[PDB]
Amino acid sequence: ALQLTQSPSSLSASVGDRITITCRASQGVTSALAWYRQKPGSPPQLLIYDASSLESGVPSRFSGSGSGTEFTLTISTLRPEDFATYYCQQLHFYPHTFGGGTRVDVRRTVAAPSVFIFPPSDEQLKSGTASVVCLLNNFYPREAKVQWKVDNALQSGNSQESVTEQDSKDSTYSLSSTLTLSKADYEKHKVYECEVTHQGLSSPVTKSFNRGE
Amino acid sequence: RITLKESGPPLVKPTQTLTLTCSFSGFSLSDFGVGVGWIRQPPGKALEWLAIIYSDDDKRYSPSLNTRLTITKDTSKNQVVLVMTRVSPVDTATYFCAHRRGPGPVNAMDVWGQGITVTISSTSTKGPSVFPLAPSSGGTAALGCLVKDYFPEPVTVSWNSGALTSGVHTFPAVLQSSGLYSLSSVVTVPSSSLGTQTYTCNVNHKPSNTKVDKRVEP
Repeated sequence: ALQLTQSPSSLSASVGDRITITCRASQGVTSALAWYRQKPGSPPQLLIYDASSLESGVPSRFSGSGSGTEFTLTISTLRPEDFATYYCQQLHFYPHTFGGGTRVDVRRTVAAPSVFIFPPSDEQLKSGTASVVCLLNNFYPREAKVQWKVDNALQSGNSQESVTEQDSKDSTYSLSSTLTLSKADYEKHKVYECEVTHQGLSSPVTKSFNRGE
Repeated sequence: RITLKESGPPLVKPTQTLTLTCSFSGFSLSDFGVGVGWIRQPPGKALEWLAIIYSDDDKRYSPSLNTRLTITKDTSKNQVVLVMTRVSPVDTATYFCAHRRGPGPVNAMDVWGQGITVTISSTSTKGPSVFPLAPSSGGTAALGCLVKDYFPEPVTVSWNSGALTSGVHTFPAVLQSSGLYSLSSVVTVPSSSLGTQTYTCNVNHKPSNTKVDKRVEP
């Protein structure tokens, strides 16, 4: 199947910056490529069509170029409303595939996360399940790694996490990861560890607690 | 002045069939080369092309979903319908229908509908259970509430009846394999205030007429 690869997948920039994003197709698609901007909670919005045509009503900031397998989207002077996700789409070969997208966020100084670990409540244990949560508060950049351990055992497949939208005043992100275990598993072990990796940490930090102590 | 709007049930069972309708105006699917397509987007991912239909009644589908998708059009009512069979939780996403100009401007989907959110779960309307996430010169301690096992979205969380807003982070919910949602809401506060100030999250799940006030402390 034809593949459309967007680079970079993620990009941090500032208002007034000039950025150019790319979309490459595994096979020639002539000029059948469109670029869209998508603000969270809204549908995609056409910016450029036919590879280089500026859609009517779209600000002069945007421009596109390319043909065959190479395509670019450039924004002259990034505006606050440009912090969003952009997608490219090829309509030369069916199915009309979309790229994986490129996330453009507000750049700010690197900030390590404040990490907190929370044991499950006695109230919840009665239900037969134990939820242990790890909070990574106000960090930047967005990329972060959370590793769960129970008595030195790496946990895999039993956790879920969610991240907040970039803070409008802080430009930071926060992340919550929950490790789910049966009440039995929880009572059977003692040390619960949340290990976090992030550019702002010279080394990974581990927050933990002992079910007993 | 082209407009399109998606409609259909926002909830569908893990084996049932999903039926969506796209109502449009400002153009006719009888014109030349005009098309109406469907694009989906799971909350955690990119856009995925589903299918498109043209005036010729010609249709094209995602190869991978070809045996699960059926798209039709009704000239008389200006509507396009998409039928997705054997849905599963992985199909929960926002579905958009869009317009494609006829034969240039044909190389894009110029106008999009607002999109409709479709959740795939075999779950019944259930209120949440609210658990505490207890905290413990220096300052800033974190505390919060775990709002677990509710359905369907959404739920609202406030702190101290809205008196506390600074430092609050309410995370988007995650749909668990159980088909029930779970989200957490936290707030950072000065460690020194733990001994005096009181903190309680106000949870409200309208769908189930469930309101819970959860006092949280060390």
